[PDB]
Amino acid sequence: LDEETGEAL
Amino acid sequence: LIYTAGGYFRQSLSYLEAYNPSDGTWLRLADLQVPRSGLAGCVVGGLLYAVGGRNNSPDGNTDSSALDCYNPMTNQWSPCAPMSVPRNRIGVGVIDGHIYAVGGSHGCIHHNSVERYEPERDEWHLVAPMLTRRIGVGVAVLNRLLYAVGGFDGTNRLNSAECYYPERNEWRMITAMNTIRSGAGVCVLHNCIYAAGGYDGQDQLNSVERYDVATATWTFVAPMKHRRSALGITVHQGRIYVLGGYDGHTFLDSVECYDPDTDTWSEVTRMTSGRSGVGVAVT
Repeated sequence: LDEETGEAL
Repeated sequence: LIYTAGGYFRQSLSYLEAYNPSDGTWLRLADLQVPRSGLAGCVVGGLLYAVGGRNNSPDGNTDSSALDCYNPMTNQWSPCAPMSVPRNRIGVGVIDGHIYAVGGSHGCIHHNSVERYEPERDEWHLVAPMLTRRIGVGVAVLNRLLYAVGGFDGTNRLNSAECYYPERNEWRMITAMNTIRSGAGVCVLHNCIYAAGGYDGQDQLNSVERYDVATATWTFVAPMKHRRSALGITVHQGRIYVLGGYDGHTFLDSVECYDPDTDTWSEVTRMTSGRSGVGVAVT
């Protein structure tokens, strides 16, 4: 996960 | 009303919802054409625009160069011409009815490039690049000047801000914020650039600061009650609303409202479901 937006990488 | 478009929860969304801050109601409207998170919203001539972002899905992760227009009296999306490049986690500003598309990523590429959209002519055209590569950049318009604030260049998260002068087509660095902020919420209230929340590479932030052009100084105000980055933000009736975002563990549905006269935040509703990376605007 992107630490900033939460989206799956 | 406060419109929220796209966003992300388990995947990029097509949601379009409107919040009415006096009756606390939420209204569901026409789904986005393509799902989108990491986009930005602006209102030009009443209409609502969705710019950049990406479609993060179980079958892809396509950065978007699309621009799409929602008409609040026809409840219809219609495509507009795309940008020169895909812009995930983009920032937008509106100066004199023109849309400025700022920064964002395509794959590994973090853009410094900027382009302008002409709603009366349905054309995009590049303008001068930023000094800094910025994704998750917050954009604001103050005295018909364009400010790119914070963000992420691919390596460092940024507290710097730079100013675009439209009649000179150049960018000048200005005084940096006190706090490093990527994916903050940035808007204009009273006559200060506000920077709310964001991520600094370690923690989501609940602090808020504001920039005064005349003194060229950033000063902190009351912190939000909930740390958040990748939030939507807009000012409705001289008050600040922040919508959703990610707190490092949760996708927030919290909506906080800042009153500048008491320097107080307070939670005024919940979104229908928590999400991050929406585009927000008012009409």
